[PDB]
Amino acid sequence: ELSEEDKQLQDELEMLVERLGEKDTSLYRPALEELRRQIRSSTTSMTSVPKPLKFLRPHYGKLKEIYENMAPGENKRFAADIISVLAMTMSGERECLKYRLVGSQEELASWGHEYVRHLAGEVAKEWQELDDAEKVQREPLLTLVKEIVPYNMAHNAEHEACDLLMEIEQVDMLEKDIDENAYAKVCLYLTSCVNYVPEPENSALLRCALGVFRKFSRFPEALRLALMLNDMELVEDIFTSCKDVVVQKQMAFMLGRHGVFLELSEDVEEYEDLTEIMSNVQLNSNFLALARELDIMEPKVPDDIYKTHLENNRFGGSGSQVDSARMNLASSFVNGFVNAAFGQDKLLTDDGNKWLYKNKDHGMLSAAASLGMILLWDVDGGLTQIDKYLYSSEDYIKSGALLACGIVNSGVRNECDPALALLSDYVLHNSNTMRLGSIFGLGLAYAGSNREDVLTLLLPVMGDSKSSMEVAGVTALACGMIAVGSCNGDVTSTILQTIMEKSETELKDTYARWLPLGLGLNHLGKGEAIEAILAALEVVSEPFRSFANTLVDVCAYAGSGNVLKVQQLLHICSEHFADMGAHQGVAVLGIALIAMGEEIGAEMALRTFGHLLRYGEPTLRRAVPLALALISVSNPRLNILDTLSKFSHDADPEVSYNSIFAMGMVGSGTNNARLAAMLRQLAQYHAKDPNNLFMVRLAQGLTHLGKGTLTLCPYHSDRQLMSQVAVAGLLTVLVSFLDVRNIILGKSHYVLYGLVAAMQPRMLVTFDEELRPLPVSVRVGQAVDVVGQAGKPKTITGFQTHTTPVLLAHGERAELATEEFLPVTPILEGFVILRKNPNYDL
Amino acid sequence: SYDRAITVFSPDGHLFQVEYAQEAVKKGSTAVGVRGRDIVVLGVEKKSVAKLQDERTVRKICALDDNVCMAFAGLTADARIVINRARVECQSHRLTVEDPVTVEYITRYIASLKQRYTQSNGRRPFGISALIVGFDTPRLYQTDPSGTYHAWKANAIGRGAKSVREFLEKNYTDEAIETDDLTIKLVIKALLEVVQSGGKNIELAVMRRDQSLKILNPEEIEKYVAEIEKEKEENE
Amino acid sequence: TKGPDAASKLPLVTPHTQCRLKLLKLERIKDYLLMEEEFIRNQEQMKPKQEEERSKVDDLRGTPMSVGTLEEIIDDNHAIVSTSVGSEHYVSILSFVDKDLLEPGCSVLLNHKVHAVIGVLMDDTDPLVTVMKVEKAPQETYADIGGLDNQIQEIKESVELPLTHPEYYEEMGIKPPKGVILYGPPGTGKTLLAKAVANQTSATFLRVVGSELIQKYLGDGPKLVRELFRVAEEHAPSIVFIDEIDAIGTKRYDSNSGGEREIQRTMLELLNQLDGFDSRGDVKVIMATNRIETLDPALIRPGRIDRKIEFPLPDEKTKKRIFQIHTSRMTLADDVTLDDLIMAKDDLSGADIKAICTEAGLMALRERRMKVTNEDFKKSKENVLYKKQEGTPEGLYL
Amino acid sequence: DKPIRALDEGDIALLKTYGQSTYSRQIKQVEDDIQQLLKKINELTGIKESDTGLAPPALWDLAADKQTLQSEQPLQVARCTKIINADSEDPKYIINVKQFAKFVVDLSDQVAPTDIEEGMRVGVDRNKYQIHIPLPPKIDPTVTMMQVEEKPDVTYSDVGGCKEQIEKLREVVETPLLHPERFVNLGIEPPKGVLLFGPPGTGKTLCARAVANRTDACFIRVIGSELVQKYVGEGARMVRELFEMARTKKACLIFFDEIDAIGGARFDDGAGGDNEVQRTMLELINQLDGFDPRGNIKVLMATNRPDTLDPALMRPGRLDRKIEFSLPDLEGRTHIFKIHARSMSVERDIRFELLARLCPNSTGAEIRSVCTEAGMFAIRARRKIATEKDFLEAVNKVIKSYAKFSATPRYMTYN
Amino acid sequence: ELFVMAREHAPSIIFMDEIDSIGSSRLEGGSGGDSEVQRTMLELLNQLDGFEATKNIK
Ligand SMILES: Nc1ncnc2c1ncn2[C@@H]1O[C@H](COP(=O)(O)OP(=O)(O)OP(=O)(O)O)[C@@H](O)[C@H]1O
Ligand SMILES: Nc1ncnc2c1ncn2[C@@H]1O[C@H](COP(=O)(O)OP(=O)(O)OP(=O)(O)O)[C@@H](O)[C@H]1O
Ligand SMILES: [Mg+2]
Ligand SMILES: [Mg+2]
Repeated sequence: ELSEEDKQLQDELEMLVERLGEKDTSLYRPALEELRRQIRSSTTSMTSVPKPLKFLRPHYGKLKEIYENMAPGENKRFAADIISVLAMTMSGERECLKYRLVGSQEELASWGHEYVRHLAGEVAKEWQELDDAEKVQREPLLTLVKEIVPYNMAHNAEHEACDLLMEIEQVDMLEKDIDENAYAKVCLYLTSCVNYVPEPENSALLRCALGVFRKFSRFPEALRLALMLNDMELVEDIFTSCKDVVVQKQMAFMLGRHGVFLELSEDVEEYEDLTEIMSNVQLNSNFLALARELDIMEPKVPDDIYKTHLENNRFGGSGSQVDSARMNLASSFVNGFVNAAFGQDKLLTDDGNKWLYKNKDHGMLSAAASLGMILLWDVDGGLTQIDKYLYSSEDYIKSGALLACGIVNSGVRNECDPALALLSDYVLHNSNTMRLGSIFGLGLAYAGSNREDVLTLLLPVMGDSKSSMEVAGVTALACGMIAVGSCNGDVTSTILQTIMEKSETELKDTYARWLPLGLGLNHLGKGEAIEAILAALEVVSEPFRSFANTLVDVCAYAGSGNVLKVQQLLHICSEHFADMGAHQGVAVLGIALIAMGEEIGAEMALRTFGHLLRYGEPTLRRAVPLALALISVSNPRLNILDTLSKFSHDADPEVSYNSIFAMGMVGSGTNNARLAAMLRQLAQYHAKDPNNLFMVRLAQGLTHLGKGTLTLCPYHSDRQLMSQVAVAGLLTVLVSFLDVRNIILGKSHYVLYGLVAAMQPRMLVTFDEELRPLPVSVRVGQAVDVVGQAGKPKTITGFQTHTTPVLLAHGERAELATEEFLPVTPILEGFVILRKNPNYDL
Repeated sequence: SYDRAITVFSPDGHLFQVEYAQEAVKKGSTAVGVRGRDIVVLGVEKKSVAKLQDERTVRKICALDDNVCMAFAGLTADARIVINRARVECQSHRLTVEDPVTVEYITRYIASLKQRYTQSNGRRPFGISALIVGFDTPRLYQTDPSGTYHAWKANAIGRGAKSVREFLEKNYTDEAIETDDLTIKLVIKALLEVVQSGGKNIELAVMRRDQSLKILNPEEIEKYVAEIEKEKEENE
Repeated sequence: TKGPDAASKLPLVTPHTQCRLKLLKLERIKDYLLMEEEFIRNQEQMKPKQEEERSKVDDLRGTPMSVGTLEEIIDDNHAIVSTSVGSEHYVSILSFVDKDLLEPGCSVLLNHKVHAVIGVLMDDTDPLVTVMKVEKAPQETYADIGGLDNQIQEIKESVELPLTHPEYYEEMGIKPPKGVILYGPPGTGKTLLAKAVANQTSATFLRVVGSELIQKYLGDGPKLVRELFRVAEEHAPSIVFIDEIDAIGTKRYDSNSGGEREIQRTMLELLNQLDGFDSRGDVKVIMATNRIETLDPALIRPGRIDRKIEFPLPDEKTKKRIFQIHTSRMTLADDVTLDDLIMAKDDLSGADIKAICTEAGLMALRERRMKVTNEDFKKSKENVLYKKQEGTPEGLYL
Repeated sequence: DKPIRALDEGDIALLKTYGQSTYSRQIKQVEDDIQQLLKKINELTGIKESDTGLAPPALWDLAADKQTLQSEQPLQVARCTKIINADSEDPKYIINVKQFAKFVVDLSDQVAPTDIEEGMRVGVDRNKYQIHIPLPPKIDPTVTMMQVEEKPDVTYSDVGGCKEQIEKLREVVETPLLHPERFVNLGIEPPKGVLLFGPPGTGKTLCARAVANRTDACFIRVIGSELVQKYVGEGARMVRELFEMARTKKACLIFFDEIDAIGGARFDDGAGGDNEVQRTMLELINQLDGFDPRGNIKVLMATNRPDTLDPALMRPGRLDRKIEFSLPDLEGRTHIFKIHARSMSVERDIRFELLARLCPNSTGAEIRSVCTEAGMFAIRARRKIATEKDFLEAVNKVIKSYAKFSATPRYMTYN
Repeated sequence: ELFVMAREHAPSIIFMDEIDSIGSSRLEGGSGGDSEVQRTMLELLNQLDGFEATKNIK
C-alpha cells in the first residue's frame, strides 16, 4: 500500500483532477499547470516509477469532451500533453500519438527519454499503418522525427533513431545529422542490418551508409559498401574523390582482391602504380616470400600425401604395378593443387612429357591445365614453360596448354594481354577440343573483366550451329563468368536466343544445364531484373522451363537471404513426384547459396540439410552434399565433416561421391590432419572402386591445396564482401557435379579447374607506404564480439602474437598490437599498408 | 611430516621450519631500500594506524648506530629484539676496537644471531628480514630468517617483494642514483608501485655520507610525490 | 564407428540490446524454423515395398521381445542365451540376424515364446550413463568469461585445438593433453569454463557429478564408470567432465569402512580408465575440484591428468572484466564508478561479482529504479560480501 | 534505517512498462515461440530409430525361418548331476537346471546313454525335461574377454631407467618360459609371481604392456571391476573360472592390474566390512598357492600402493618376487627423455642431461608430460622446431610450478 | 531425485533445515572424515549450482 508522502501526493492529484468538474476561470490554468509541473518533474528524472502516473487512474472521457469544448487556445494543449503522458503508460496508441501531434508542441525533450522512445514506437506503428492513400498525416510525423532523431543522436540512442528512420523508409537525415563520434556505430548497424532486411530497403540503406561514409571521408569503407551495392559509377566517384595516394594504393589492393578492374584515366597521378597493383602482378612474388617464410618451398609428391607407408598393404608387390588412367588423373590433380602457386614441382617440371604420355585424351587436357596450375600468378614465368607443351606432338593437347595460360593469367592482368592474343586466333578453331580449350582459357584468364571486345568475340560461338553441345555449354559459362553480376543485355539476349533456337532433343543432354548457367552467371546478386528473365524463360516448355527458372532464381538471389525465395525452393524440394529431380537438386543448391549470405541463415540451412538428408528421396540425398560444400567452403566445421563422413559410406554411389567432394571443398586448404586421416581411411575402404578412389584423392588434393595456404572462400572483408568470380566458379563446379558420372567422371574433368578461378590466397604481408614489406607484431585471434552493438571490431580474443607475414585460418582475424603504425584499412586482410604513426613520441 | 621441527632434514634436504619462517616476512609491509653515490635511502610502507593510535611507537626504520640504520619486515617483537641486540653488539664492537662498526660487520652479526636460533630445537627462528644500510662507501645488505645475508644495490622486502623488485631492476640505473634527489625520487616511485595510497603511507629515511639520519617529514615527501607526478604527467 | 553426438545449439543472436537488429536476427531464426516445420510436416503427408519386409520380419519375431545375455555360440544358428532371470536356454538364431554382431556377453533380442534369437540389441546403455550425455549445449560461451586468458588458452590447447587443428600436434610429434583438472577456490570459473567449452566444442560432452557415478550395489560403481567410459569411446571425439572429483578422488588410505573400500575401488576403476592397460583413445577428461591437495596422487599424476589449471581469485584487471561482462545487460548510470568496487582487497571472486551485480539490481528495484547507481553497488558490496569471519591474524607483523 | 517498502501491483506494471517496450514484447514473444518451434521439430522427428540386428535382405531371404521357429523347440541348459543307473536299462539321470530346480529325467531316443556322461551340460525340453543334446563345457564370456588377444605396441625399448626391473621381470615371466632348461639344470624353481610396486607413473603398467607385447603365451589382463560382482560368491566363482581357463592354456600369464582393488587387508572389527571382496581375495590366495598346486601360471600383479595388501597375499609363496620401481636416476631420466623426445620435432642441441638433472624427483610420466609441454610451448608461438628454451619452460611449468612453495627468496637459503 | 522432482514440479522451493549435519566444513581424507556426507554435499552443491542451471528453483 501507499505511504504518508504517497497518500498526500495521491490526495493532491485527486483534488487537482476533481477540480476540473466545472468551468471556473481559475481552474484550467491552475490545475493543468500543476499537473504539467508534477508530470514534468517526475518524468524528467531517473527511471523511478512515475508516481503521478501510478496515482492517476481516472477517465479522460470527460477530459476529452471538455478538451473539445473549452479554450481553443493553449489550455486544450496542456490537457493534450497531460493525457499523452498518462496514455503512454496505458494503451492509447493512436490517441497518445495524436495528443502530441495536435496538442502543445513545446518539445519531446522536455518530457523524458522514455516518452521519446514511446512516441517513436507509436510513430513507427502509425507509419506502418499508413499507406500511400494520404500524405496529410505523414508530414507532422516527419516533423516529430525531425526532433526525435537529434535527441537519440545526442543521448547515444542511435538504436531507436536508426530503427525509426528505417520504419519511415526515409534515411536522408542521417547524412546531415550524424556526428564524428557516432558515425562508426550507425554505419556498423546498417552494414549488419542490410543482410537481413529484404528488398528493396537493403539497397537504400546501403547507399545511405555509402553517403555517410563519403561525408566522413572513410574511403576504404565507402569502397566496401560500393562493391556491396555492385555499381561501378559510385566506385568511380570514390576513386576520383580519393585525394590521399596511400588510400588510393589501399583501395587498389582491395579492388585487386575483389577482382574489380576499372579503367583509370591519365588525369590521376601515379596511374601506372595503381594499375600494376590492381593487376595484382606483385601477389605471386609476395606469395613466394610467404612460402620462404614458412620453409615450404619444397613441393610435395602424391605418394607422401596419400601416405602409402601407412596404408595396410594387403596385396604386396602384385596389385599396385598397374597404373590406371583415372588414378593418374587424380595424382595429376594432387601433384598440382597441393604444390600449386609455389613456382616448382619435382615431377611435372623435370619429367613433364614422360608424365603426360601416360594419359589419354582427357588426361592430356587435365595434365596440361595442371601444368599451368602448378605455377600461379606468373604470366611470363608460366607461359615460358607452357609454350613448349603448346608446341606438343599431340596437337589435340594444345587446347590444354591454353587452359594453362587461362589458369596462369587467373588473378592477374598484363598490359599486352598474352591470353587475349594467344586465344584470338584459336577461338574460331573448328576442332571441338581446340575451341573448348580456347574459350575456357579466355574465360579463366578474364574472370570478372566484362570487357566488350572479348564478349563480342565470344558472341559468334553461340550462333554457330556447328559448335557442339559441350562447346556451347563451356562458351556460355565462360561468357557468364566474364560478365559476372552485370546483367549484360548483350549476353542475356544472346543466350536467350541460343536456348530458344535449341531443340528439345538437343536440350535433353546434361551440357544444356550450362546454358542457363551463363545467363544466371550474368545476374548474380541482382534479383530485381529477373522478372523479365523468368517471363522470357517461361516460353520454353517444362521440365527444363522449371529447371532454368530455378537456376536463375538461385543466381538472382546469391547471398540475398530472401526467405520467400528459399520457401519457394523448399516447396520445390518437398514435392515428391530423373530430370524431374534436377529441379529439386537446383533448389537445394539454391537454399545453400541464398543462406550462405548470413551466418545465422547458413547454420539453420545446416539443420534443414540434415532434415532433407534423413527424410528425402534419392535425388535430394545426392543434391544436399553439394549444398553443404557450398555453405562452408574452406571452413572445416567439424559437424559438417562428421555428417559428410557418415554419408561417405552410403550405399548410393552418387551420394558418396557428392559427400567426398563436399569433404574436398569444405576442408579445402585447411590442411586438417583429422580430415586427412578420414580421407586416407576412405581411400583404404574404397580401394576397389576407381571412381571413389579418384574423388577421395581429389578431396585430399583439395584439402592439401597450397600446403594449407590457399582457400576457395568466395567471401572477403570479415566474410562480408562477396566475390562474384569465386561464386561463379563454385556454381559452375557444383552444377557440373550434379551429374558426377557424365561430366566429372566423363569427359569434363577440366571443369574442376574452374575452382582455380576462385583460388584466392591468405596471408598477412604488411607493406610500408612505398610498398616494401614491413614486419609488424600482430595480435591474432577469434573475432567473437564480447559486446552488443558497441561498434567494436568484434573485440578479438584468444590472442596469439605473430610476426608478419602470418597465416589466418577461416574464422580467425588479426589486429595491430603496436600503436607505432596505423593501417589505412582497419580490416587486416591480405596485403595492407601501414602509415607510420605521427602521434607516437619516442 | 618433516615440518614440525627445525633440526630435521626433509627427504629432499629441506629445513622446512626455516622456510616457514620467511612467510612471516612475506606477511609484513613492504620496505624498500637503495644506495646512491653519496646517500643511502630506504622507504617504508607506513600502513595507516587507527584513529586513536599513537604512531610514535610504530617504528620500522631503526638506526643501529650513527653510521648505520635498519628497516625490517616481519614480526614486530622479533624485530625489536634483533634491533636491540644489533645496537648492543655495535656498541660492544666500538668498545673493543676503536673504529666504528662496519655495515658488513653488523649484518654479519645479525645473520649469525638469526642462524644460531635456527640450529637448535626449542628455539623459534626470528621471523624478520632486515635491510641494513650504512657508510664505512655506501653499502646495503639484506638478512634472512634463515640466517643468510647478501649485498644489494637495491631491495624491497615484505608484502610487495616480487613486484617492487621487478620495478626496481629496470629502474636502478647509474643516472638514477646520480643525484640524491633522484635516488629519493626513485625510492618514492618504487614504494608507490605497491603502496597504493600515496604520501600518507610512505616513510622514507635518508642517510647521507658522514651525516646523520633524517626521517622525511610528510611535507618533503609530499613535495617529492608532487614532483614525481609532474614528471609522469609527460604521458599526455 | 558411431561418430560423435554433438549437442545442438541455435546461432547466437547479437547484439543483446533490445533493438531492431536483434528482432531481425530472431525473426530469421523463426523463419528458418518455420521452413523446417513446413517441410517436415508436408514430407510424410505426401508419402504414397519394404512394408512386406517389415510385415515378415516383425511377424516372425513377434512382440514383446525379451532381452537376454548371449553366453555361447554353439552353431551358426544356435546359441546358449541367459535370460534376465539367470536361466540359460539353448535357443536358435533366426536368419535375419547379423552373425558378426553376435559376441559373448552381448544383449540379444529373443522371441517371447520360444526365446529364439530374433535380433541383437545394440545400445543397451545404462540410463544413469545416457543421462550424462549433453543434449542442449549451455548458453555460456567464451565471451562470457572475463580474464582467465591463460586458463582458457590451456583448456583450448588441451581439449579444443586438437579437434580443430591436429596438424600442429601431428607435425611436431606431441600427443595432445588428454586430461585437465580445473582446481582453485570456489566461484572462480571452473564450472563456467566447462560450460563454455561444452558450448564451443563440436564433440560429444558427458557431464558427471563425481557422485552420480557411485551406486548402491557392491559392484555397480566401477561397472558404471566402465560403462560411462565405454560410451565415451563409442562416440570417438568425446569430452568427459567430472565436476567435484573430490567426491571420489580423495586420497587412498587403509580402514575397514566397507563402503569406503568400494569408494576406492570405484576411483581405482576410474584411474584405470584414464591410464591403465589398453589405450584410452580420443576421449578427453576435464575434472574440477575446490580442494586438490586432498586428491590421490595416482589420480592427478601426469599421463592420467596431463594439466593442472589453477583458478586464482581474480585480480584487478580480471575483476574489472567480470564487472564489465556482468553489467553488460544492465543500464548503468553516469555517476557509477565501478573502479571503487574493483579496487580494495575484499578477495571477491567472479561469483561474488555476479552476486554484487544482482544485489545492486535489487537495490535499484527497492528504490523503484530500473537503472543502477554507484550507491546501490556500494550497498550491495557490504550486503553480499559478508562471507568470511576473520581469515586474518592480528597486528603482529609490521 | 528506512525500511524497504513493498512493491505494489501498480509499481510492478510501471516498472515492466515504463521503459523499453518498442521491441521488448516482440523479442520476448519471438524467443518463446522459437523455443516452442524447436520443441515441435524435435517432437515431430523424435525417432532416432535404434539399431537392431536386422541383416541385409539378401542375407536371410528365408521364409523357412518360421519353419525353424515352429519345428525346432527351445532347450533349457542343465548339467547332469548324477547317473542313477537303476538297472542299466532304466538308468534315470539327475540334472540341475541352473537355479530352477533339480530333476530325475531320461534321455530322448535321439541321444545315446554312452554319449551322456555324468557332470556335463545338456539341453532339456521344457515340458518333460528330457535330455535332448550334449553341450560343450561352459566358458564364461567375461572371462574370455579378460584375455588380451591383441598385443599392445609398447616394446621393451620404451621403458627407460628400469633396467634392473625389466631384467628381474623377464627372469620370472619370459626366461622360465622360452628357456626352461637354464633352471632345471640348476634345480631352481623360478618364482611364479611378481608384484610391481612403486610411485604412480613409474612404469609398472608400461612394463606389463611390454610383457603382453612379447609374451608369446596366453596373457590375461584381469579387470578389477569384474571380480567385484553384485551377488554373493560370484567374484570367487569368477576367480575359479579364470584360473581354470588359465590352466587350460599351456603356461598362461595373468596380470592383476591394480591389485589394491581386490587385495585389501582382511578385518572383522568393522562389523562386516567388504566380506565378499575379502572372500574373492581369499579364493585368489587359495588359487595362487596351497593345496591343488597352481601349475605353470606365472602371475603378474601391479599396484602403486602396496602397503594396504593382505600379508597373506604379500607372502612370497603367491607373490614370490617383489620388483620395486623407483624414481629414475640421472642416467635413467636422460634415457626416458631421449625415449619420449625421439618422435618430436626438436633441435639437435638439446642437452637432455640438463633436463634430467632439472627434474630430481620425477617419474617417467612427468618426463613425458615435460616433453609434451615443450612441444606445446613450441606450438603456441608457431615454431616448427622445439628448442632448448621450450624444454626449460616446460620443466618449470610441470615440475617447479607444482613441486612446492619454496620460492626463490626461500630458495636463497642454498647456494 | 529431490531436485528432479522439484524441476518436474517447477516452480519450487526447497527448505533444508539444520544444514550443519550435511553442509558442515569439508574434511580431508583419513578415517576421521565422514566422506559420504561430503559426497552428498558435493552432489547437492552441483545440483543447485553446477553444469546444469536450475530454472525457477529456489
Ligand atoms: N572469470 C569469470 N568470468 C565471468 N563470470 C565468472 C567468472 N568466474 C565466475 N563467474 C560467474 O560465477 C558463476 C559461478 O561460478 P562457477 O560455476 O564457474 O564456479 P566454480 O569456479 O566452478 O566453483 P565451485 O568450486 O563451486 O565448483 C558463473 O556462472 C559465472 O557467471
Ligand atoms: N621408464 C619409463 N620410460 C618411459 N615412459 C615411462 C617410464 N615410466 C613411466 N612412463 C610413462 O608413464 C605413463 C604412465 O605410467 P603407468 O601407467 O605405468 O603408471 P603406474 O605407475 O602403473 O600407476 P598406477 O598407480 O595408476 O597403477 C606411461 O604411459 C609411460 O609413458
Ligand atoms: Mg563450480
Ligand atoms: Mg599404472
